[PDB]
Amino acid sequence: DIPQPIRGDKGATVKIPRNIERDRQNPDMLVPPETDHGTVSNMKFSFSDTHNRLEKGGYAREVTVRELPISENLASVNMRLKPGAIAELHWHKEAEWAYMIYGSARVTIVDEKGRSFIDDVGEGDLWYFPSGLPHSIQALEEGAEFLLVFDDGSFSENSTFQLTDWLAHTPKEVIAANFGVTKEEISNLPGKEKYIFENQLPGSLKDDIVEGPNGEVPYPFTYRLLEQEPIESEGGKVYIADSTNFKVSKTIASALVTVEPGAMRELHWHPNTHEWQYYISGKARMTVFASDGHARTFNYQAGDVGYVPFAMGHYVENIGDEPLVFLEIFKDDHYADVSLNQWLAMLPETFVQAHLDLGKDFTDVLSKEKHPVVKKK
Amino acid sequence: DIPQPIRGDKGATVKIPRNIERDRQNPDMLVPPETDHGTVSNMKFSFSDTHNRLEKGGYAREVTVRELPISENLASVNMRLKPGAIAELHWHKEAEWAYMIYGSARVTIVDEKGRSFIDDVGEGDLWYFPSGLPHSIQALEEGAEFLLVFDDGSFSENSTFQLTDWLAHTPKEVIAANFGVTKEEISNLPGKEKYIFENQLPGSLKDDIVEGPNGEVPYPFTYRLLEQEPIESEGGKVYIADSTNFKVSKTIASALVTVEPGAMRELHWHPNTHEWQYYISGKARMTVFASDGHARTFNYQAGDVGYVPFAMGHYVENIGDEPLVFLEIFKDDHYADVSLNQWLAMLPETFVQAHLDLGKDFTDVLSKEKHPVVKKK
Amino acid sequence: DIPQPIRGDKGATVKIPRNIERDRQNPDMLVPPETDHGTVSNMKFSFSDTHNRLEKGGYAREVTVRELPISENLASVNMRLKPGAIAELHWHKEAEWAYMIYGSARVTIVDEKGRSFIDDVGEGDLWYFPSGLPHSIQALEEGAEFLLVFDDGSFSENSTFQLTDWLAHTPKEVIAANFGVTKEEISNLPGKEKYIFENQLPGSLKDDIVEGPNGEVPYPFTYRLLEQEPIESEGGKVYIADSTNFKVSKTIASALVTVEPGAMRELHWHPNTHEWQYYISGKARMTVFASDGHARTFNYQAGDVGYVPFAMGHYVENIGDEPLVFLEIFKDDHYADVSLNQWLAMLPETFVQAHLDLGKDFTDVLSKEKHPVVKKK
Amino acid sequence: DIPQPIRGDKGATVKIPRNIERDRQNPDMLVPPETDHGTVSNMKFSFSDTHNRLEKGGYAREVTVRELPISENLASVNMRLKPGAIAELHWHKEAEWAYMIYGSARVTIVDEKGRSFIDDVGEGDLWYFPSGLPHSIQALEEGAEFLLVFDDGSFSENSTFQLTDWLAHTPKEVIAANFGVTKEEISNLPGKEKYIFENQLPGSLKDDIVEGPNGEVPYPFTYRLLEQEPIESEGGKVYIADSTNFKVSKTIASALVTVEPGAMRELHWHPNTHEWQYYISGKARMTVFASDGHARTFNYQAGDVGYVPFAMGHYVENIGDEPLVFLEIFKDDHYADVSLNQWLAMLPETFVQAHLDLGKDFTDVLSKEKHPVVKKK
Amino acid sequence: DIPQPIRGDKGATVKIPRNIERDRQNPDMLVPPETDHGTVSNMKFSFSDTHNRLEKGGYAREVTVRELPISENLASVNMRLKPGAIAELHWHKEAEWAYMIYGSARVTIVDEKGRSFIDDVGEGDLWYFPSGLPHSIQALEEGAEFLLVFDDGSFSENSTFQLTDWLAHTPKEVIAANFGVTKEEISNLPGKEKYIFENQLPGSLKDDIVEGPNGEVPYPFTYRLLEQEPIESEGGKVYIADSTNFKVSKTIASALVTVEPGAMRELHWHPNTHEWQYYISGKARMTVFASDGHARTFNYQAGDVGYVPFAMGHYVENIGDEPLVFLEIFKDDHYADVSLNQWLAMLPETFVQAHLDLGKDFTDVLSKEKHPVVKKK
Ligand SMILES: [Mn+2]
Ligand SMILES: [Mn+2]
Ligand SMILES: [Mn+2]
Ligand SMILES: [Mn+2]
Ligand SMILES: [Mn+2]
Ligand SMILES: [Mn+2]
Ligand SMILES: [Mn+2]
Ligand SMILES: [Mn+2]
Ligand SMILES: [Mn+2]
Ligand SMILES: [Mn+2]
Repeated sequence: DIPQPIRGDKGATVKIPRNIERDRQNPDMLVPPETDHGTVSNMKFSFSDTHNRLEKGGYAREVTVRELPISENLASVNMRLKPGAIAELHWHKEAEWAYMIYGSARVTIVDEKGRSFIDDVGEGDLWYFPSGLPHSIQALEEGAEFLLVFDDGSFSENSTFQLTDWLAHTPKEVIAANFGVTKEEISNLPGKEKYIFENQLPGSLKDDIVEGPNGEVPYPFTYRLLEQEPIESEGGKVYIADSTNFKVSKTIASALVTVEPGAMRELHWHPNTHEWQYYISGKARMTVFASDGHARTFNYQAGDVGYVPFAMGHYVENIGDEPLVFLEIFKDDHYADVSLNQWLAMLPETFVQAHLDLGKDFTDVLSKEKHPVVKKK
Repeated sequence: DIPQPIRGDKGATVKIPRNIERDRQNPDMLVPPETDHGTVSNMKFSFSDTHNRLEKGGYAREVTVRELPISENLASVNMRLKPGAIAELHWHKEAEWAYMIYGSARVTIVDEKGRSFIDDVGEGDLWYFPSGLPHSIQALEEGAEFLLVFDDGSFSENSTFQLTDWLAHTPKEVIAANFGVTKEEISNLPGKEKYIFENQLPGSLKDDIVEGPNGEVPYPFTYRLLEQEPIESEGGKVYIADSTNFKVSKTIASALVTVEPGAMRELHWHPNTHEWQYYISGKARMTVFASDGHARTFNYQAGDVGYVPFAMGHYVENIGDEPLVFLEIFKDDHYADVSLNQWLAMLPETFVQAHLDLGKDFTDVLSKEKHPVVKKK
Repeated sequence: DIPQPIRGDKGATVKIPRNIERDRQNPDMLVPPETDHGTVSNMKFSFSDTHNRLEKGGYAREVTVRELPISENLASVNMRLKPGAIAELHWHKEAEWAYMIYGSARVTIVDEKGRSFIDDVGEGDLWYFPSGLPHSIQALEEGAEFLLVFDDGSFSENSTFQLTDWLAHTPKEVIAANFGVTKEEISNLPGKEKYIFENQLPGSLKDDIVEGPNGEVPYPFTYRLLEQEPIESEGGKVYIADSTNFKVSKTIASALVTVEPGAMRELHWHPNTHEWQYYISGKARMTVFASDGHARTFNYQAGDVGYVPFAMGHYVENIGDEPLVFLEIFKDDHYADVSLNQWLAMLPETFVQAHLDLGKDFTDVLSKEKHPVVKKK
Repeated sequence: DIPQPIRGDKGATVKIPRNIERDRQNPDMLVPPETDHGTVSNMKFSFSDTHNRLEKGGYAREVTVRELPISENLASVNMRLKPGAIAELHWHKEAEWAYMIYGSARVTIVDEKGRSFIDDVGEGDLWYFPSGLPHSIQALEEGAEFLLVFDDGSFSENSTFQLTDWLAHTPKEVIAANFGVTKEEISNLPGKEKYIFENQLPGSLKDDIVEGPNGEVPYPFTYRLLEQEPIESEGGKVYIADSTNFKVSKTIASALVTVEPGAMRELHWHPNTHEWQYYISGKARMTVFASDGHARTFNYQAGDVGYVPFAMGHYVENIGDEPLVFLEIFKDDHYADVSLNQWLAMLPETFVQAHLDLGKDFTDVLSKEKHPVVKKK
Repeated sequence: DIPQPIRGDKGATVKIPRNIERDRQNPDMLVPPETDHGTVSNMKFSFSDTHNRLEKGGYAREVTVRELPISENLASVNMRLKPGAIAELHWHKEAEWAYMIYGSARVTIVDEKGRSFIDDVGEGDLWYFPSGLPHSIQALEEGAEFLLVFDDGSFSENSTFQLTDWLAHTPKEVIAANFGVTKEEISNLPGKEKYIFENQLPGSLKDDIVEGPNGEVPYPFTYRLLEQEPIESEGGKVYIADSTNFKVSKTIASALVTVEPGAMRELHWHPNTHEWQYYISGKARMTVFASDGHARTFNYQAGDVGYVPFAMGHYVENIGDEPLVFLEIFKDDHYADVSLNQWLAMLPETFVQAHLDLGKDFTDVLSKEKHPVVKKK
């Protein structure tokens, strides 16, 4: 049918030309809970509503502070590579964090002591490249599509330095002097950046490993998130990766969350920092509790970025038949949450009762174990 | 079918879960012109992607700097009233400008000399309420749905002062003293705001006109935009309303633009200030030329807000079968544009030729008359 | 007695060491109306709580953004001169506005065309010196104590340029060259500023008038506020001085307000800009209505600066036996207010009734004439 | 008598209506040392000059950047609870630090691992609640009045999240799903926040301790400041509590200072960060030395907040007959000071003499041991 | 010889490697007047110390806020064109003001009503192009070198929109539709900007004038500054051009100043706004008096930009044998100054004497006529 912003005796039919397909995706925005109140900033933006930069060998589109202004500390890139295609050797002002959603890829990175790291990354794997360290991505046989997160919301063209772009704007005589070659031996250098470019598939990973006088890097730059044992509860799983287990990831803590049909990520908040969200599949709604009687509900599905400012109360409820899969991202050295249930469960029962105007029949259902995802009884 | 971000040999199929209905609405974002280049801020946001505040008698949803951060100087409200329903007497820090898209309404406003203005507004009419002057809107027999524009992008709950809210937070003894009544005579005052509320239809407009010791207001607060003679050209019309014809509208200049199927709003820019857009019906694309090799194309349809920062080059092309109807809004005392065609038409032909690397065959097609909307030959 | 923050069954006795004399001055702050709600910035500061700069011949103390941070656009100086004492010839980045509260003084000012203005100012007179134009103040036989207002809240030592300070930090050879004199003829120039200094009383004003080749100034720099006919109403008078009557005062509009015992400055707001207040004598309370259910009541007496941010609702009620005398100051070319009474009086009565949930018995007491000050019936 | 701003031959009698009781409290502001010079921001504000929020069971008033703009990093709340009364379970964006000035209270706090801490706090005890961790305060038999300090000067209503407010703006169906209950079992939930509310006295502390599967917290959230051995010197004591002894207090370092009649907190500065002051009882003056010939003297008594910007020179002298008791507060993991005496005492004597233009008769009185508080010889 | 920073018994020889040629150009910076005191921002920058952008047909180098951070409101370009060479048709966010120092040029500009202006400009002529209006410059037979001033200090690549750059980043199909041509008829359009490009000399100015349906522009865009009668005084001339005589120049007021050897621009200040300076030839020193005992002397010669913040006291003294020629630039609709001499000359003589501690022998030399430039008696 045709949705209308009516809730009981409130609201009215839309009477001007309108976007029906969007209203359908936003049932809880066109028809908000009656508990929503006050000005709350937009916490929702679709990658689908951004310009897609297409190159020979793939593409990349971004969600930044310029699209989603609440997220000042974090931005993201959706990047795709065809098989063998290269994200040209480069470096960033920001640290880079990544989730491999589709395919596989080979990454290189050399650190500030000349030590190198070359590894293959598959679906559910992460990498984290500390700011300023140069790296690359090349897709294997299947290609690769992955989500990148940068720890500055301002990420732009000015955040990225490209190998060939550097050389293109360096005097030919300097380059020649820097390397001990003639200017002729380097006249074939590219005139502009490459960015993404087609290439033959690499060979085996062991034939690529470069030996060096400086040692192996002390900590790997990749992590196998789905090979960990997840916090498994009633209606889903949660895999955490922060600087306590994925050592190099000092500025990005993360959790992959799976919410079964009829389940929810429980009511909680984060006592450490802002949450940045990516919705990989499924459909959700979330209400952000913004303090002082302010609360706003947003709708989410695949391709959406979401956001919860520091310490605001929230939940994320699956409102579809598929499983709901999303990322929670935090610019911090650690994951942390406080569970509404567990909090209240560890207080004297009559104290909780005096607060809530409810009886023993409520407090008996509180649990002292944190269940991040719960199935509807 | 199923769109893919491919243009010739560039781009690739999307491989992760995605928003197909959005990709379909954004053909030129998923598959951008090859002429687009560089970082350009988001200039596009749908009212459909905002929380709708539903009340008994209507609703109101907003697009502000918190949704669309490029637009710092201007925000907007989509407001709907059921028949007889009242937008409670109130005032703003911002000036308010409005387009009646559907229905009709009665407005009141009293100015700083105690003079009052009560008028009815119909489809295609505007009003403009200078900052701080109190006003109201009540819908007539058909109801009313209209677009409001406020001349600060920061518009929020803190921009609006409500009659009953004031009285609710004023000591009862003060109110009584202020009016010369007992506290009992006013115990029935509402405890909270009304905002929007159901009410009986007003009677005739002449029975509402209040006579006063202070005179009629020197300039009306409403304007009949569609009763003007429009600049009519090949593929559409343009009705302008700025402070030169709609006198009270010192901070908002505006034009209603109609672009027939197969036509476009020509390549132009605005030498005075930023453009803010509302897409009433139809489907468009626009490329914003951002200087220094930066350009980004956006897609638009009914319910979308658009934006062109000061002096950036643009056009707006109808890409559908319906007519394209949009508003151009400027926070200024005047409308102004420079036409790429007319500009070049008023320069020596060989000068233009030396610039463009083209011949007499091009310059012969330039016109010295400004045609804001052109049909594709 | 000893005040306590108790209102009915709310609040409690203070139990820690406390400032009793302050609590006594703040009855409505220690015990706020029950209608006050939410965070509202401090709108109250006493000159008594500022460092007094004492010089031979007088003193000067200031209230600025650094004391009262809400007032970003306006600051003030309380300045005192003993008889004959001079506020050393100087100039400011800010425009200067002044109320002579006590005594009399002679002012000089020379404008950008070399034209001079020398006049005497008495109690209730004003002056306004446009930014950057040099001026002086010298107290007559009685001395002089007056309030200065500068149209930047940031006013500081860096706002003021002093005649002798300039010459003290200009090379002696330059000064000599500038004037056509020897360095010896100027060795007696002061080594530091004077700021305020003792001096003999001037003679008659006519013997001081300097004739020049450039004409009289087109508009006087002083104004006799109390010689105007005031808007006189039931419980007080109001004398306005803005750029419409006091021509040179382009950036400062002002009103002297007198509220008799048992009267109030009515419920109103200002649709143009922020209000800055100085309480000359008497005792007041005011509630600032800050929108969205925010309101805070402040207490005022002689020596206090007050403030009402743009468009916020307020009233000012005399809560003492003496008359209440205060200044309302606006950084604008004009005074403007909207009266709650007059506003509602110029709307259809049943409309007002539908808003307020009250009957004909209320609307009959509304008046279409603006009475800025009302006596309690 | 009646104070006047006269110092020798400087200054003059006040001639306009004035605040005598304030002038009396500010002897060194109305009549500043002759050594004071230049623009120095206000470093003084009384809680008495703030709006007191009264609730059933107590009250709370605040001093923030909006009252005292120099203190951007720190704000404070004066909070009072009647016996048994509860500061409703809540959490903050800021870390919270507290001094129990009067009475006693029970606090709860649950940390990010589900571990709980319930303890009683008495006069001279502190607590520190890290940002985002939920907590409560309930007053015991005597009630409780205490000073809270938050490590952001911007503290406002938007800093606090309340248990019942969250639930009031969360969809009833979500809450029910989150807990595994029917909507009926929770229809009695409060509709608005509680904030502070009357309640029966708790029982014994041991009967409240909640056991849990997660362990005891690794570090207590309270500290017995007055049970420490203080740095005792001639004219007073100083008890320090920073993150080196009160482990959890990472963002707040503090010292309780006692200055006997005729003594002073010596001339010193802080090489680490800004100082924030609360004057619990007694009367002081302090001169802040602001560099480059800038210095301003302020007066303090019970209820005043004071402030010394990073590294500025100061002393705090008791100017009354009672003992002077104040708090020094630093947003840092450690307390640190540099003593003018000890500094000079550890330099070669002739070096110090060459600097000060004084002899062996001065340097002989320097001491190498830091005496924070000295009695006037 | 070899300069040293010694003044009497102050300073010392430089002992580290140093820039001798710079020290020689800065006698009053290496050896400042003894009257200079305190922190004053840099007010001096040489175009010689900026990167020169060289193109086929000329060059252009800039001084902006990024070079000279005090000048936030104004920036400048030094631009050179070889004979016949074109500054490609373009437009700016900023208004543009220009002084033709060498050669001659033809300018075009079309305004917002389609009206065109084509004129030739010679040495000492100005033009002013209002923001956003498109224009061009082409050098005549002699070439042309001129100073451009833009009324935003932030001027950068993002301030300029270029004709060919626009078309290069506009879809070919849009351009074709916009003009009514095939895509083939426009395949020769340039792929990148031109910026500056070689070209044949134009013919006569009358053969270039384009007639149009819209009328002549109401006010010319050029001005013959040196054909005016200058304010001629003892040691030099001053030609003013502001919006009172050069009508279109609403945002830029200007004066060309000539100071003979042994003369100076007198001690004065500007009561309206900041001064921006360009030193065309000669050598100067200036002391900026910054208030509150702050003053700093700077040295200037050909190619230097100088700056005096609003209302600061200054003079500009020729310290060389050639005449000194500089521009004074103000972002305002009018030129205005206050003369130290004339100011004091229009005050009662004994008043001036009481201020300065000097006698009739001084005041007798004051003049009531403003002489902007004075020769050393
Ligand atoms: Mn990267
Ligand atoms: Mn979360
Ligand atoms: Mn409105
Ligand atoms: Mn446009
Ligand atoms: Mn002054
Ligand atoms: Mn007012
Ligand atoms: Mn708390
Ligand atoms: Mn200290
Ligand atoms: Mn230009
Ligand atoms: Mn000047």
